[PDB]
Amino acid sequence: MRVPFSWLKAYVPELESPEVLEERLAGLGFETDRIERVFPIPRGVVFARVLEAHPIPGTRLKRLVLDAGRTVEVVSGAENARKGIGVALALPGTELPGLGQKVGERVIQGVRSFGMALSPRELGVGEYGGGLLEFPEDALPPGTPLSEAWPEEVVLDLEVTPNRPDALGLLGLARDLHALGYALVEPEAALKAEALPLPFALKVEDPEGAPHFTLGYAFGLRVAPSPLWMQRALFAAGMRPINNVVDVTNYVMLERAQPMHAFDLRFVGEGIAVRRAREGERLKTLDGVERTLHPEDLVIAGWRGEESFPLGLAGVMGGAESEVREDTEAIALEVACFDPVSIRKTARRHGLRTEASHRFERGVDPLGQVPAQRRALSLLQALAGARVAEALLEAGSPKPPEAIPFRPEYANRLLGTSYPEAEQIAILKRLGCRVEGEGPTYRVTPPSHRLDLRLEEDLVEEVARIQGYETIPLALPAFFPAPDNRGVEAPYRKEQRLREVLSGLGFQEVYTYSFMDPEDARRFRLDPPRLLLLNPLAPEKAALRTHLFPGLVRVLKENLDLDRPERALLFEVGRVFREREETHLAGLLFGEGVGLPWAKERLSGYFLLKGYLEALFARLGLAFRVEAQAFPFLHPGVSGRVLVEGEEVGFLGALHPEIAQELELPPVHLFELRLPLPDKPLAFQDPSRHPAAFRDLAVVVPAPTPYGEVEALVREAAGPYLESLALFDLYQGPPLPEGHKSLAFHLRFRHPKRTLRDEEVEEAVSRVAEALRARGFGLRGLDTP
Amino acid sequence: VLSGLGFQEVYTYSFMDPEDARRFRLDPPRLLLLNPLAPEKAALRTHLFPGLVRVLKENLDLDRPERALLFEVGRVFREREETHLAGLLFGEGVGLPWAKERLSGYFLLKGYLEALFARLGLAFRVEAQAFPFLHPGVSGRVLVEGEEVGFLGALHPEIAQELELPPVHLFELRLPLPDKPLAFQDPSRHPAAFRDLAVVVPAPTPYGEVEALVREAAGPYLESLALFDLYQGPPLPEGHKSLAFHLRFRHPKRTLRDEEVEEAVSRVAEALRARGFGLRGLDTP
Amino acid sequence: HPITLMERELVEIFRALGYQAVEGPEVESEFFNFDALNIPEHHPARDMWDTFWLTGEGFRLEGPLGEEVEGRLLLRTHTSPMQVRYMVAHTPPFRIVVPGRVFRFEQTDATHEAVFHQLEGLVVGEGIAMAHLKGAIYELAQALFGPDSKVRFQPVYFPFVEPGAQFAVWWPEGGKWLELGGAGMVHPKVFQAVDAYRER
Amino acid sequence: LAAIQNARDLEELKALKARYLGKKGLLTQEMKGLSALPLEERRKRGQELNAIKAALEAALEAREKALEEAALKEALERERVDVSLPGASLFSGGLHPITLMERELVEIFRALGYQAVEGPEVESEFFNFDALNIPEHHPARDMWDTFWLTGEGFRLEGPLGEEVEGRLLLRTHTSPMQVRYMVAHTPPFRIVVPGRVFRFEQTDATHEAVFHQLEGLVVGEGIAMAHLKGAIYELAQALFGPDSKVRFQPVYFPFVEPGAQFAVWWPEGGKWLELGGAGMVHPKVFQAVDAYRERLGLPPAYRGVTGFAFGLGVERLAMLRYGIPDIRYFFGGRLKFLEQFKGVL
RNA sequence: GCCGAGGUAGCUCAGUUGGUAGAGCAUGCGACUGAAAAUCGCAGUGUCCGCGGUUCGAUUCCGCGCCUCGGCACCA
Repeated sequence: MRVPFSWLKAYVPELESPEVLEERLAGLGFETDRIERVFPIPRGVVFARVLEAHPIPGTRLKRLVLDAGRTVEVVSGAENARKGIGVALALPGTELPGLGQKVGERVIQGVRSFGMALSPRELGVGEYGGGLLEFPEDALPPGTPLSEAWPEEVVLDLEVTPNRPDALGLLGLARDLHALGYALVEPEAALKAEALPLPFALKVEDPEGAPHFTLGYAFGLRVAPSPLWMQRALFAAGMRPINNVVDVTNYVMLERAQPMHAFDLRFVGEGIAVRRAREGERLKTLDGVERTLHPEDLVIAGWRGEESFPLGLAGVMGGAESEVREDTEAIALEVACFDPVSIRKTARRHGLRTEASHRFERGVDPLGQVPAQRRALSLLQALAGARVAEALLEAGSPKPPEAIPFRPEYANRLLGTSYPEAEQIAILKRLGCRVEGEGPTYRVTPPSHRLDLRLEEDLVEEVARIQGYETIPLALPAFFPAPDNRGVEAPYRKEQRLREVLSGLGFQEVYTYSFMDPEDARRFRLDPPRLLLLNPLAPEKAALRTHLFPGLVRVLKENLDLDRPERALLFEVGRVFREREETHLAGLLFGEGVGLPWAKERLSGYFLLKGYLEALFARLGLAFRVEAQAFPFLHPGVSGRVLVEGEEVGFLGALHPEIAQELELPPVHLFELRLPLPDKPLAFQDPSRHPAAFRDLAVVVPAPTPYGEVEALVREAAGPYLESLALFDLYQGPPLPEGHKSLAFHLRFRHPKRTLRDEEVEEAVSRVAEALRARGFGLRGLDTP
Repeated sequence: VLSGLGFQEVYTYSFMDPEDARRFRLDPPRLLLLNPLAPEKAALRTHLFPGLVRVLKENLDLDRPERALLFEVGRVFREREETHLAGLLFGEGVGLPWAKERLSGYFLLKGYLEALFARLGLAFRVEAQAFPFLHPGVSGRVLVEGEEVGFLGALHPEIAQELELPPVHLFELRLPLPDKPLAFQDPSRHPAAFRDLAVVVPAPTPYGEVEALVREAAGPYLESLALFDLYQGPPLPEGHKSLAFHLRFRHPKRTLRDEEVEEAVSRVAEALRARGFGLRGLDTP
Repeated sequence: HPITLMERELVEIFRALGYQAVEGPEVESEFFNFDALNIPEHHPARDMWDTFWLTGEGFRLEGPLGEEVEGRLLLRTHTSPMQVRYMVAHTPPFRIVVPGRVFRFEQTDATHEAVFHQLEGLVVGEGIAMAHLKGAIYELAQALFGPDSKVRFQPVYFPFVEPGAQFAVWWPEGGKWLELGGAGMVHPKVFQAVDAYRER
Repeated sequence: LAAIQNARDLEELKALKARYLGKKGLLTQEMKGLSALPLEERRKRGQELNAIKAALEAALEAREKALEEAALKEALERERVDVSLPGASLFSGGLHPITLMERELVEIFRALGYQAVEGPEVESEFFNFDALNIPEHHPARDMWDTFWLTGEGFRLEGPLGEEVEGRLLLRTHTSPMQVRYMVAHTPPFRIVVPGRVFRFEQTDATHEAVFHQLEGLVVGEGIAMAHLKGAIYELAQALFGPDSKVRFQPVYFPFVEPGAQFAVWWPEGGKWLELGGAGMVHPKVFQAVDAYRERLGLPPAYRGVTGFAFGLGVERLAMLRYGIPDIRYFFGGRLKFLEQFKGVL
């Protein structure tokens, strides 16, 4: 909020130490944002009475004649500049705050200005620099300093939460302190009203927008500026004073969450209608605008026989021209409970942020309008003289709060505590509750202002708040989890274990946003984004990622742009959205790669990253093949899709040079699988003890043929006793019959029992030789050399 | 980490045969058993490598593997009782299978070491110092974050022949090694000065020497510093070796007014002259 | 990456306390996200989080027991949506922690951000009391800032919890009272929604 | 290779064609009229200007663009690689099954609030059997077969770094460390101590020289047998899933009273696996810890404390779970055998 | 909704008297080069938010929207 200390001590005196308070509150739940000392009134600012105001010829200035207890002039330019009021004179030679400069005796247009009368900002009590301060001319003995009656102030910025709409007025707060042990001094503004008919009616049209309405009548108004203590207050809160009548409207708004408007009866007509604004209706909203209305808006209007006209936009602004001023002599005081959303939308539509709307959008004591009337009229009767009418116009019957169960021990079984019953009754019974119970279940009815108190549980945090969250002991639970919950961590750990291995392996983890710019779909030649944002952070952070590589490369580029690294082997594992939502693993290679630093030769490129893949896969207990299959984004000649334990989970390849050039960067190699990959359980094969048959050979096969082809054939023709099988030499050219490639294979046989009688490796080799012939694959010891 | 890195974990007994002390040329066993399981399982291990190699041998004897990069971390007893980390390299090593060329030997295992160390947040230097068991020409002791925790080298060919097996490379540190806490250096946004050079230095000299000199003469604004080319022979004045260095300067605020990289380079040039280390743009070409 | 260390560390701290870690969908659905957690619309509670509201055809939002969901699409403001997705699928008691990426409509700077990571969690079962959360949130302070660390509890407002509070942790050598998170005893209406759905 | 660097230097000829032209062209309108060009407006300010200028763009953007289509095509002929082919021969790596089996059991329990400390392999009679209520000439000493040690030099630092008086040996069980913990620290705590253990035994398929155990205890005020029953169960659940049972039968152990042997139902295994032996710690084990603590001027801590401890050989589970034949294998450090556990999470 | 500023390359950015629309840097090619750095000698990529126009280049101006900012008060 914005809490003036002295003011709060008005309702709860014996408070002392604003810091001890700030502490008290944050313990109750309110986070004080800042504390501020305000009102450093210079010694040189005294209180003068304006005697006369004469114009200084053909110019805008006015030559006021004052008396700081010794009649003196000062020439002002301000509009409010007139005889009859009290002003704040900054004697010549007075050092001012907001002014920065010092005042002195100065000559203005022919007159000798003896100091100068100050505006609020000038003095420094609020940002209003367009007008002198205005005090009742009888205020303080003409000439006494102002500091005497403007004691400095401590104001604290609270942070009131949405559930606490009673905490938007000093008395809501006060009431909470009272629960802790403080004495509540609720001001009794007992007025003197004479019974006579109020000259206006009140007809409510939409009762579910203004459930509870009230019109009060005070006439005989002597509108003047409001007394110092009241100006000190309004400013002290972060408001500006206008006239005793409107100030009493703000004062009580601040005192108890009740927004109220006083309307000059002049502009009322026959009575106040409260309805939904009819299409084509425009009002000149108080701050000076012509807000063209919408039929969803709720309006406080007046009518003259036929036509119905707008006087203020209900529960938000108003003012228009019906606003209270100098020549006011009677007013209709508005004090109603509006429906939060009928306001909350209307105010979020027109672009309004009023102290009064803010109050209504949260919610107000749906039974506090009547008491609010009295405060305001009694206040108004004192301050403005007004004779008030004992007779309000109450329209809308409100319903008293509902009573909650509350079993004291439930409260305890929940908190782990052991607060005695009695003690916890008092907590509520002195938070202002109706506790009508014999026990053990009590049945409590909350005061009208506590909307936040619906359930029994709302009640428990009430007992554990006054008591203190610092009285709930520490304890730990012991328990046998339910069977089905047992193991849910497993999918997770397997994914976390993958980042670990991907790491010790040799990949630097990167994290990229999940936002994709629609744009990339074309640059990276991929299928169009599935989801788009309704409120993107930027046109480029518009849709979400269908792949991780766009960002991985993007990210890479930005690194060349900044760090000119020589190589990089990153990896990422974020969420990818398209059709469904999946976890993906991707990473790119780049630069020189492995090898020797003082040796001109590196080892890198595709087979590097391809090797890092098999390295990884093996250490995963999984099977890994890359079969060829050009993908849109990859390079046509180096593109294949990753095949883990039988299945296709992703791709591995280079980049399409179109894009490489398109993105200013050089060759990159990458992959993107989808998780989770499978898990193959431990197949414990016991190995044999007897040696193995180390035989060997080579195959010719047609140039544009694949390795995984020859190899799959070799392996299943080799039979069961084959063990290893590794390509150890490749050949392109002659002595080969032009257009073939000799693939050399280290074979290896072993029997899991006796050894191998050799002629057996032979007949084995026979089938391999056979299936090569049965395919068009010649040999070394048989078909080409 | 030793695992995802690329090392296959092995577990060996903690019994040592007294015998090895001579074969492996190491200090005599500290504890002996009163009731050994066998004369060969008589005393306990002062080192892990005896067993690691032993174990390796038994694998050639049985599986004829082509390479192996194992590692072990058992308890070692001598004077006190410690945890040790050891592992040996062997065979052809990394490279391409259908390419006649591999990449292996000492620098392989030496690289796997720095790979490891970096991913550990620790500093790693191998300085030379022949150890009894290692090979005289390829033997140095491991220096982690300032300190000497172990060795890294080859095997003394006496033993290689003594044990029927070929060349092996190994190391044995002592645990725990240190832990250096996160020193978060914020990097600059302004580019870096990419300058470059080469030094002649006398043949039987070390890399870590030239490099330590270069680095502390480079001042505070040096960033990287990498050897990228070594040279043995002419156009060099016979018996020298040209070590090429990719330098790199960067200011953690404004950029570098160039003449500043120059005066910086001046001190590096200076300390080379002040040591007997000639250049390229100044002392030999 | 440091979020991984930081996340895993916090995942360990709690697992070590008997907690399991499940992970939820990033792309949520109004009902599951704020709604099921007692946050109906036109509620100044909706104003405490800034939602990226989503739009697109194709995406199939499988809920808890693989069944598809009726609701308005979005990017999860907090990881709580998964607190309920757990409760429909499984039976009590359990102690779980749900880590994940979260998304706010906010103005990126040195202290604020677009994307972020949270770890939330609950422990539901018969007899759990506030004392228990005080117990846990403490154990987290101990294992994170060592044996001279304190925890502080102050009430605060959250739609899904009653009572509610904000924990602050004393950072011994940090000298300051760090903020950290917000927790509370789960709200009765969150149990009704889970059961209402279960019955569906 | 061929059409790329040729024309990229050749288009740079055009970049140098824009400025060898750019000067003569900029050396007309700018040099004949800096201040006096808006006086020589029509003809001159339109001919050598507007006209020639558009050349400095069309030829720039054409040698800059009509080069990418022909050069980027030269790379489409080059990397026409065989996608499938053994890639770089990086080393795989991988763990040993005792590590998986150990770590798994270390997790199961840590997840239950337990901490893991590790003790010395070379122990000292007092700490090993003795402090655990196993005095000499006790048929309890006959339940374990000790490798008794001998050698000069070795300094056996005990708990709080102080050196120990006792006879040297190789720890039969990991319990020696159960006491080394209790002298150094104060209760309560829940800890598990894994490590290598050594027996004087006849190596075969089911028995062995060296082995690994994991034991542990939980001591504190109010701990009861019900608690060990609680834990040993949670271990059965997390190891063999939700249809697993535990069985407790009394047995004799010097360090515990009461004592028992747990057996765990292995649902799909159909048999009742054995596993370990545990029990509520013995009163005399608390006396020894306190007696020792006082020797070290360390106030006594286990006066009003209760406490259970359990112990189970890793080595067994590692064979039941990862289905292995004989115990010798692990220590027979064989490659093709070990290589089957490189893929386990 | 508001009152005034910035958005210049492969980074960082002053920015006007427009004449070399850059300067620090950094980038490429031909001699020196076993091979790179200094020197040499040579020229450059740069949508200056995105688009409407103006001079010769469109960043000195003037339009609408963009991205980043200082003041209007309540938000996991």
